[PDB]
Amino acid sequence: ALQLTQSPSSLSASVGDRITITCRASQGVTSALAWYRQKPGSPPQLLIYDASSLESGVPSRFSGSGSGTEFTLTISTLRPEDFATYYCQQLHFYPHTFGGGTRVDVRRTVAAPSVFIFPPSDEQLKSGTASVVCLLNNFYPREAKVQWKVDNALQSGNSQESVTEQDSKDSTYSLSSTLTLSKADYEKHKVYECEVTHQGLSSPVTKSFNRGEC
Amino acid sequence: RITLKESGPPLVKPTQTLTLTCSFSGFSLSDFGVGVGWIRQPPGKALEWLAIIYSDDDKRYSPSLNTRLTITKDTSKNQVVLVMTRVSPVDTATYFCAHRRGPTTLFGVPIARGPVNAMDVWGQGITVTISSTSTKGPSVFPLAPGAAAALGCLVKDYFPEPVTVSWNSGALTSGVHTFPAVLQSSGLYSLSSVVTVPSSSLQTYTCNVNHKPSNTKVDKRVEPKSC
Amino acid sequence: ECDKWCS
Repeated sequence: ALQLTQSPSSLSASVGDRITITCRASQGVTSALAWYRQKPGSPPQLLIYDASSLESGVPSRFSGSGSGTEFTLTISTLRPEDFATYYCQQLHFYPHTFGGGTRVDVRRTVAAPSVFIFPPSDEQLKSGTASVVCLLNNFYPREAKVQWKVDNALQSGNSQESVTEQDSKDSTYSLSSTLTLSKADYEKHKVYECEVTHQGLSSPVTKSFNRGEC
Repeated sequence: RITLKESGPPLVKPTQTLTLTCSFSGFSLSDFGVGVGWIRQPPGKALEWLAIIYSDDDKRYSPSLNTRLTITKDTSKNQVVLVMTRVSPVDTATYFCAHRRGPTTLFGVPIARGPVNAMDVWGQGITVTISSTSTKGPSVFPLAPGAAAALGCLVKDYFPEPVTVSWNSGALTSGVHTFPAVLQSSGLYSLSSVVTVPSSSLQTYTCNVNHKPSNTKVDKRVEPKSC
Repeated sequence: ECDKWCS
Protein backbone atom coordinates (compact mmCIF):
# COMPACT_ATOMS: atom_id res chain seq x y z
CA ALA A 1 0.00 0.00 0.00
CA LEU A 2 0.61 3.75 0.21
CA GLN A 3 3.78 4.72 2.02
CA LEU A 4 4.23 7.79 4.28
CA THR A 5 7.83 8.56 5.11
CA GLN A 6 8.65 11.16 7.83
CA SER A 7 11.94 13.05 7.98
CA PRO A 8 13.95 13.21 9.99
CA SER A 9 13.10 10.23 12.11
CA SER A 10 14.76 11.96 15.10
CA LEU A 11 15.69 15.60 15.65
CA SER A 12 17.42 17.53 18.41
CA ALA A 13 16.54 21.11 19.29
CA SER A 14 16.38 23.71 22.00
CA VAL A 15 13.59 25.86 23.41
CA GLY A 16 13.08 28.78 21.03
CA ASP A 17 14.20 26.95 17.91
CA ARG A 18 12.22 26.73 14.68
CA ILE A 19 11.89 23.18 13.48
CA THR A 20 10.25 21.67 10.52
CA ILE A 21 9.29 18.04 10.08
CA THR A 22 8.40 16.72 6.67
CA CYS A 23 6.20 13.84 5.44
CA ARG A 24 6.24 12.41 1.91
CA ALA A 25 3.65 10.11 0.42
CA SER A 26 4.28 7.45 -2.25
CA GLN A 27 1.15 8.54 -4.23
CA GLY A 28 -0.71 11.87 -4.00
CA VAL A 29 -3.09 12.24 -1.05
CA THR A 30 -4.44 15.68 -2.07
CA SER A 31 -4.85 17.74 1.12
CA ALA A 32 -6.08 14.83 3.30
CA LEU A 33 -3.27 14.85 5.81
CA ALA A 34 -3.14 15.49 9.49
CA TRP A 35 -0.35 16.21 11.99
CA TYR A 36 -0.28 15.11 15.63
CA ARG A 37 1.96 15.63 18.60
CA GLN A 38 2.20 12.83 21.17
CA LYS A 39 3.82 13.32 24.52
CA PRO A 40 5.09 10.31 26.44
CA GLY A 41 2.28 8.43 28.20
CA SER A 42 -0.48 10.36 26.41
CA PRO A 43 -2.63 9.87 23.30
CA PRO A 44 -1.70 11.71 20.10
CA GLN A 45 -3.16 15.26 19.93
CA LEU A 46 -4.41 16.80 16.67
CA LEU A 47 -2.42 19.92 15.64
CA ILE A 48 -3.22 20.42 11.93
CA TYR A 49 -6.02 18.90 9.82
CA ASP A 50 -6.53 18.97 6.05
CA ALA A 51 -2.74 19.71 5.52
CA SER A 52 -2.83 23.27 6.71
CA SER A 53 -5.87 24.13 8.87
CA LEU A 54 -5.03 24.98 12.48
CA GLU A 55 -7.05 22.84 14.87
CA SER A 56 -9.09 24.79 17.37
CA GLY A 57 -7.28 25.44 20.63
CA VAL A 58 -3.92 24.57 19.13
CA PRO A 59 -1.22 27.26 19.60
CA SER A 60 -0.36 29.42 16.63
CA ARG A 61 3.34 28.50 16.60
CA PHE A 62 2.26 25.32 14.81
CA SER A 63 1.90 25.50 11.11
CA GLY A 64 1.29 23.06 8.32
CA SER A 65 1.74 23.41 4.54
CA GLY A 66 1.93 21.30 1.36
CA SER A 67 -0.42 19.04 -0.68
CA GLY A 68 -0.04 16.03 -3.03
CA THR A 69 3.05 14.10 -1.93
CA GLU A 70 5.00 16.48 0.24
CA PHE A 71 3.96 18.07 3.54
CA THR A 72 5.69 19.96 6.30
CA LEU A 73 4.88 20.88 9.90
CA THR A 74 6.83 23.71 11.35
CA ILE A 75 6.87 24.81 14.92
CA SER A 76 8.14 28.38 14.80
CA THR A 77 9.26 28.82 18.45
CA LEU A 78 9.74 25.44 20.22
CA ARG A 79 8.32 25.36 23.76
CA PRO A 80 9.22 22.70 26.45
CA GLU A 81 5.98 20.80 25.86
CA ASP A 82 7.03 20.27 22.22
CA PHE A 83 9.76 17.79 23.08
CA ALA A 84 7.79 14.85 21.91
CA THR A 85 7.10 12.59 18.95
CA TYR A 86 5.18 13.91 15.94
CA TYR A 87 3.19 11.88 13.44
CA CYS A 88 1.57 12.62 10.09
CA GLN A 89 -1.55 10.67 8.89
CA GLN A 90 -2.94 10.32 5.41
CA LEU A 91 -6.79 10.03 5.02
CA HIS A 92 -7.22 9.97 1.22
CA PHE A 93 -6.83 6.19 0.74
CA TYR A 94 -7.73 3.21 2.93
CA PRO A 95 -6.05 2.18 5.02
CA HIS A 96 -5.55 5.63 6.62
CA THR A 97 -1.73 5.38 7.14
CA PHE A 98 0.49 6.97 9.72
CA GLY A 99 4.09 7.99 9.18
CA GLY A 100 6.91 6.44 11.27
CA GLY A 101 7.07 9.38 13.59
CA THR A 102 9.77 11.91 14.37
CA ARG A 103 11.14 12.23 17.91
CA VAL A 104 12.10 15.74 18.95
CA ASP A 105 14.43 15.80 21.97
CA VAL A 106 16.57 18.30 23.98
CA ARG A 107 19.83 19.03 22.12
CA ARG A 108 23.09 18.83 24.11
CA THR A 109 26.76 18.13 23.29
CA VAL A 110 27.64 14.84 21.81
CA ALA A 111 28.57 12.37 24.54
CA ALA A 112 29.91 8.88 23.92
CA PRO A 113 28.53 6.07 26.06
CA SER A 114 30.49 4.57 28.96
CA VAL A 115 30.23 0.85 28.11
CA PHE A 116 30.20 -2.06 30.58
CA ILE A 117 29.76 -5.82 30.06
CA PHE A 118 28.37 -8.07 32.75
CA PRO A 119 28.83 -11.86 32.72
CA PRO A 120 26.01 -14.05 33.93
CA SER A 121 25.86 -14.71 37.68
CA ASP A 122 26.75 -18.19 38.95
CA GLU A 123 23.35 -18.08 40.57
CA GLN A 124 21.59 -17.75 37.20
CA LEU A 125 23.84 -20.39 35.61
CA LYS A 126 22.65 -22.98 38.22
CA SER A 127 19.13 -22.49 36.89
CA GLY A 128 20.34 -23.36 33.41
CA THR A 129 20.20 -19.98 31.69
CA ALA A 130 22.86 -17.42 30.94
CA SER A 131 22.21 -13.70 30.53
CA VAL A 132 24.97 -11.46 29.33
CA VAL A 133 24.16 -7.78 29.73
CA CYS A 134 25.78 -4.80 28.11
CA LEU A 135 25.28 -1.30 29.37
CA LEU A 136 25.74 1.94 27.37
CA ASN A 137 25.54 4.70 29.96
CA ASN A 138 24.72 8.43 29.48
CA PHE A 139 25.26 8.99 25.73
CA TYR A 140 23.89 11.45 23.10
CA PRO A 141 22.48 11.46 20.50
CA ARG A 142 20.06 8.59 21.03
CA GLU A 143 21.06 6.38 18.13
CA ALA A 144 23.51 3.65 19.16
CA LYS A 145 24.21 0.20 17.77
CA VAL A 146 25.11 -2.83 19.87
CA GLN A 147 26.49 -5.97 18.29
CA TRP A 148 27.07 -9.15 20.30
CA LYS A 149 29.92 -11.44 19.34
CA VAL A 150 30.68 -14.85 20.87
CA ASP A 151 34.08 -16.37 19.91
CA ASN A 152 33.86 -13.92 17.00
CA ALA A 153 30.52 -15.15 15.72
CA LEU A 154 28.09 -12.34 15.08
CA GLN A 155 25.00 -12.91 17.24
CA SER A 156 21.48 -12.45 15.97
CA GLY A 157 17.96 -13.03 17.23
CA ASN A 158 19.05 -13.79 20.80
CA SER A 159 19.28 -10.34 22.41
CA GLN A 160 16.88 -7.62 23.49
CA GLU A 161 17.46 -4.02 24.40
CA SER A 162 15.61 -1.12 25.97
CA VAL A 163 16.49 2.62 26.23
CA THR A 164 15.65 5.04 29.05
CA GLU A 165 13.74 8.25 28.33
CA GLN A 166 15.96 11.37 27.89
CA ASP A 167 17.33 12.34 31.29
CA SER A 168 15.76 15.63 32.53
CA LYS A 169 19.12 16.91 33.93
CA ASP A 170 21.71 15.26 31.61
CA SER A 171 19.76 15.19 28.36
CA THR A 172 21.55 11.87 27.77
CA TYR A 173 20.13 8.35 27.20
CA SER A 174 21.23 4.97 28.53
CA LEU A 175 20.77 1.58 26.88
CA SER A 176 20.68 -1.94 28.26
CA SER A 177 21.13 -4.96 26.02
CA THR A 178 20.67 -8.58 27.20
CA LEU A 179 22.20 -11.57 25.30
CA THR A 180 20.45 -14.80 26.41
CA LEU A 181 21.76 -18.34 25.92
CA SER A 182 21.21 -21.70 27.52
CA LYS A 183 23.79 -22.59 30.17
CA ALA A 184 24.92 -25.33 27.79
CA ASP A 185 25.61 -23.05 24.81
CA TYR A 186 27.13 -20.56 27.16
CA GLU A 187 29.64 -23.16 28.27
CA LYS A 188 30.64 -23.98 24.73
CA HIS A 189 32.37 -20.64 24.12
CA LYS A 190 34.89 -18.30 25.69
CA VAL A 191 34.97 -14.72 24.38
CA TYR A 192 31.73 -12.79 25.01
CA GLU A 193 31.89 -9.34 23.43
CA CYS A 194 29.62 -6.29 23.24
CA GLU A 195 30.58 -4.05 20.28
CA VAL A 196 29.26 -0.49 20.37
CA THR A 197 28.93 2.07 17.57
CA HIS A 198 27.97 5.64 18.33
CA GLN A 199 28.51 9.08 16.96
CA GLY A 200 30.68 10.13 19.89
CA LEU A 201 33.09 7.26 19.42
CA SER A 202 35.91 7.71 16.93
CA SER A 203 35.60 4.01 16.09
CA PRO A 204 33.62 1.12 17.68
CA VAL A 205 34.45 0.20 21.21
CA THR A 206 34.40 -3.40 22.35
CA LYS A 207 34.01 -4.59 25.97
CA SER A 208 34.48 -8.27 26.63
CA PHE A 209 35.44 -11.10 28.90
CA ASN A 210 36.54 -14.71 28.62
CA ARG A 211 34.12 -17.09 30.26
CA GLY A 212 35.42 -18.95 33.27
CA GLU A 213 38.64 -17.00 33.34
CA CYS A 214 39.43 -16.71 37.29
CA ARG B 1 -16.93 18.57 24.57
CA ILE B 2 -16.15 15.24 23.00
CA THR B 3 -14.56 12.54 25.05
CA LEU B 4 -13.87 8.83 24.30
CA LYS B 5 -12.68 6.02 26.54
CA GLU B 6 -11.54 2.48 25.77
CA SER B 7 -12.35 -0.54 27.95
CA GLY B 8 -11.66 -4.31 27.77
CA PRO B 9 -9.30 -6.94 29.23
CA PRO B 10 -5.72 -5.85 30.04
CA LEU B 11 -4.48 -9.35 29.54
CA VAL B 12 -5.31 -11.86 26.88
CA LYS B 13 -3.89 -15.23 25.90
CA PRO B 14 -2.72 -16.24 22.43
CA THR B 15 -5.40 -17.67 20.07
CA GLN B 16 -8.04 -15.95 22.16
CA THR B 17 -10.53 -13.33 21.05
CA LEU B 18 -10.17 -9.71 22.15
CA THR B 19 -13.20 -7.44 22.40
CA LEU B 20 -12.55 -3.73 22.97
CA THR B 21 -15.25 -1.18 23.66
CA CYS B 22 -15.09 2.56 22.95
CA SER B 23 -17.74 4.48 24.97
CA PHE B 24 -18.04 8.15 24.05
CA SER B 25 -20.05 11.33 24.84
CA GLY B 26 -20.44 14.72 23.08
CA PHE B 27 -21.58 13.33 19.70
CA SER B 28 -23.84 10.65 18.37
CA LEU B 29 -22.97 7.98 15.85
CA SER B 30 -26.17 9.03 14.20
CA ASP B 31 -24.76 12.51 13.50
CA PHE B 32 -24.07 13.20 9.82
CA GLY B 33 -20.90 11.61 8.42
CA VAL B 34 -19.28 11.07 11.81
CA GLY B 35 -16.70 8.27 12.21
CA VAL B 36 -15.06 6.43 15.08
CA GLY B 37 -11.78 4.58 14.30
CA TRP B 38 -9.32 2.41 16.20
CA ILE B 39 -5.53 2.84 16.15
CA ARG B 40 -2.94 0.80 18.11
CA GLN B 41 0.59 1.41 19.28
CA PRO B 42 2.91 -1.49 20.29
CA PRO B 43 5.32 -0.35 23.04
CA GLY B 44 8.04 1.89 21.64
CA LYS B 45 6.57 1.63 18.12
CA ALA B 46 4.65 3.87 15.63
CA LEU B 47 0.87 4.30 15.41
CA GLU B 48 -0.93 1.72 13.34
CA TRP B 49 -4.39 2.27 11.84
CA LEU B 50 -6.88 -0.59 12.40
CA ALA B 51 -10.39 0.28 11.29
CA ILE B 52 -13.12 2.86 11.26
CA ILE B 53 -16.91 2.91 11.22
CA TYR B 54 -19.24 5.77 10.17
CA SER B 55 -22.72 6.71 11.28
CA ASP B 56 -24.22 5.51 7.92
CA ASP B 57 -22.62 2.18 8.93
CA ASP B 58 -19.89 1.89 6.21
CA LYS B 59 -16.94 -0.09 7.72
CA ARG B 60 -13.29 -0.26 6.60
CA TYR B 61 -10.38 -2.32 7.88
CA SER B 62 -6.67 -2.46 7.73
CA PRO B 63 -5.93 -4.96 4.87
CA SER B 64 -3.22 -6.66 6.96
CA LEU B 65 -5.72 -7.44 9.77
CA ASN B 66 -8.95 -7.67 7.83
CA THR B 67 -9.55 -11.36 8.54
CA ARG B 68 -9.22 -10.94 12.32
CA LEU B 69 -11.19 -7.67 12.82
CA THR B 70 -14.85 -6.90 13.20
CA ILE B 71 -15.99 -3.37 14.05
CA THR B 72 -19.57 -2.62 15.02
CA LYS B 73 -21.56 0.17 16.56
CA ASP B 74 -24.28 0.49 19.13
CA THR B 75 -25.75 3.90 18.44
CA SER B 76 -28.18 3.94 21.32
CA LYS B 77 -25.43 3.07 23.83
CA ASN B 78 -22.87 5.46 22.26
CA GLN B 79 -20.37 2.67 21.86
CA VAL B 80 -18.20 1.20 19.12
CA VAL B 81 -16.84 -2.27 19.53
CA LEU B 82 -13.81 -3.77 17.84
CA VAL B 83 -13.37 -7.54 18.00
CA MET B 84 -10.00 -9.04 17.15
CA THR B 85 -9.78 -12.83 16.86
CA ARG B 86 -6.86 -15.18 17.17
CA VAL B 87 -4.53 -12.78 18.91
CA SER B 88 -0.88 -13.48 19.25
CA PRO B 89 1.94 -11.76 21.24
CA VAL B 90 2.62 -9.17 18.48
CA ASP B 91 -0.86 -7.81 19.16
CA THR B 92 0.32 -6.44 22.52
CA ALA B 93 -0.15 -2.70 22.21
CA THR B 94 -1.96 0.29 23.56
CA TYR B 95 -5.31 0.51 21.65
CA PHE B 96 -6.96 3.93 21.06
CA CYS B 97 -10.39 4.78 19.61
CA ALA B 98 -10.87 8.21 18.06
CA HIS B 99 -13.46 10.57 16.63
CA ARG B 100 -13.52 11.67 13.04
CA ARG B 101 -15.63 14.70 12.12
CA GLY B 102 -18.14 14.54 9.30
CA PRO B 103 -18.35 17.44 6.72
CA THR B 104 -19.49 20.81 7.98
CA THR B 105 -23.09 21.53 6.98
CA LEU B 106 -24.98 24.81 6.48
CA PHE B 107 -28.74 24.49 6.88
CA GLY B 108 -28.13 20.76 6.54
CA VAL B 109 -26.12 21.10 3.38
CA PRO B 110 -22.55 19.74 3.25
CA ILE B 111 -20.25 22.67 2.38
CA ALA B 112 -16.82 21.77 3.80
CA ARG B 113 -15.03 18.44 3.74
CA GLY B 114 -11.67 19.70 5.06
CA PRO B 115 -12.70 18.88 8.67
CA VAL B 116 -12.86 15.14 7.95
CA ASN B 117 -9.17 15.05 7.27
CA ALA B 118 -7.91 14.09 10.78
CA MET B 119 -8.98 12.02 13.79
CA ASP B 120 -9.63 15.08 16.07
CA VAL B 121 -10.28 13.62 19.55
CA TRP B 122 -8.69 10.55 21.05
CA GLY B 123 -9.36 8.32 24.03
CA GLN B 124 -6.59 7.88 26.66
CA GLY B 125 -5.83 4.39 25.25
CA ILE B 126 -6.02 0.97 26.81
CA THR B 127 -2.96 -1.23 27.28
CA VAL B 128 -3.41 -4.84 26.22
CA THR B 129 -0.82 -7.56 26.82
CA ILE B 130 -0.98 -10.86 24.97
CA SER B 131 0.76 -13.67 26.83
CA SER B 132 -0.07 -17.23 27.85
CA THR B 133 1.93 -16.60 31.28
CA SER B 134 0.42 -16.98 34.60
CA THR B 135 1.32 -14.56 37.37
CA LYS B 136 4.96 -15.14 38.40
CA GLY B 137 7.60 -13.47 40.58
CA PRO B 138 11.08 -12.44 39.24
CA SER B 139 14.40 -14.12 39.89
CA VAL B 140 16.89 -11.43 40.84
CA PHE B 141 20.50 -11.73 39.81
CA PRO B 142 23.53 -9.50 40.44
CA LEU B 143 25.18 -7.45 37.72
CA ALA B 144 28.77 -6.85 38.90
CA PRO B 145 31.81 -5.08 37.32
CA GLY B 146 34.82 9.17 33.71
CA ALA B 147 36.35 6.36 35.86
CA ALA B 148 32.86 5.40 36.91
CA ALA B 149 32.05 1.82 37.89
CA ALA B 150 28.68 0.13 37.21
CA LEU B 151 26.61 -2.49 38.88
CA GLY B 152 23.02 -3.57 39.02
CA CYS B 153 20.33 -6.19 39.27
CA LEU B 154 18.69 -8.23 36.48
CA VAL B 155 15.07 -8.74 37.35
CA LYS B 156 14.24 -11.81 35.31
CA ASP B 157 11.16 -13.79 34.27
CA TYR B 158 8.22 -12.18 35.92
CA PHE B 159 4.60 -11.51 34.95
CA PRO B 160 2.70 -9.32 34.61
CA GLU B 161 4.03 -5.76 34.77
CA PRO B 162 4.89 -3.81 36.80
CA VAL B 163 7.77 -4.29 39.13
CA THR B 164 9.40 -1.58 41.31
CA VAL B 165 13.12 -1.28 41.95
CA SER B 166 14.95 1.13 44.20
CA TRP B 167 18.56 1.22 45.51
CA ASN B 168 19.53 1.29 49.23
CA SER B 169 15.94 1.41 50.36
CA GLY B 170 15.45 4.62 48.41
CA ALA B 171 18.59 6.49 49.49
CA LEU B 172 20.51 5.87 46.32
CA THR B 173 19.13 7.85 43.37
CA SER B 174 21.93 9.60 41.56
CA GLY B 175 23.32 7.49 38.72
CA VAL B 176 20.42 5.04 38.87
CA HIS B 177 18.87 3.83 35.59
CA THR B 178 16.00 1.38 35.70
CA PHE B 179 15.22 0.31 32.12
CA PRO B 180 11.79 -0.46 30.71
CA ALA B 181 11.14 -4.23 30.75
CA VAL B 182 11.14 -6.25 27.54
CA LEU B 183 8.51 -8.97 26.99
CA GLN B 184 10.54 -12.09 26.18
CA SER B 185 9.43 -14.66 23.64
CA SER B 186 8.64 -16.85 26.63
CA GLY B 187 5.84 -14.39 27.61
CA LEU B 188 7.62 -13.21 30.76
CA TYR B 189 9.13 -9.82 31.29
CA SER B 190 12.72 -8.99 32.13
CA LEU B 191 14.46 -5.80 33.14
CA SER B 192 17.74 -4.48 34.40
CA SER B 193 18.32 -1.67 36.88
CA VAL B 194 21.86 -0.35 37.12
CA VAL B 195 23.73 2.33 39.01
CA THR B 196 26.99 4.15 38.23
CA VAL B 197 29.24 5.39 41.07
CA PRO B 198 32.76 6.88 41.47
CA SER B 199 35.10 3.91 41.05
CA SER B 200 36.05 4.54 44.66
CA SER B 201 32.64 4.16 46.34
CA LEU B 202 32.92 0.44 45.80
CA GLN B 203 29.78 2.16 50.46
CA THR B 204 27.29 -0.82 49.95
CA TYR B 205 24.72 -1.35 47.15
CA THR B 206 21.50 -3.24 47.50
CA CYS B 207 18.60 -3.26 44.97
CA ASN B 208 15.11 -3.54 46.50
CA VAL B 209 12.81 -5.32 44.05
CA ASN B 210 9.07 -5.65 44.50
CA HIS B 211 6.59 -7.39 42.21
CA LYS B 212 3.17 -6.70 43.83
CA PRO B 213 1.25 -9.07 41.54
CA SER B 214 3.01 -12.15 42.96
CA ASN B 215 3.81 -10.86 46.47
CA THR B 216 7.55 -11.11 45.82
CA LYS B 217 9.93 -8.71 47.59
CA VAL B 218 13.65 -9.24 47.30
CA ASP B 219 16.63 -7.19 48.49
CA LYS B 220 19.86 -8.16 46.74
CA ARG B 221 23.16 -6.71 47.83
CA VAL B 222 25.57 -6.54 44.93
CA GLU B 223 29.32 -6.23 45.23
CA PRO B 224 32.53 -6.37 43.16
CA LYS B 225 32.81 -10.25 43.20
CA SER B 226 36.26 -11.95 43.78
CA CYS B 227 35.14 -13.17 47.41
CA GLU C 1 -9.47 2.40 -2.42
CA CYS C 2 -10.33 6.10 -1.96
CA ASP C 3 -11.38 7.55 1.39
CA LYS C 4 -15.10 8.10 2.09
CA TRP C 5 -14.79 11.80 1.32
CA CYS C 6 -13.06 11.56 -2.22
CA SER C 7 -14.67 12.91 -5.47
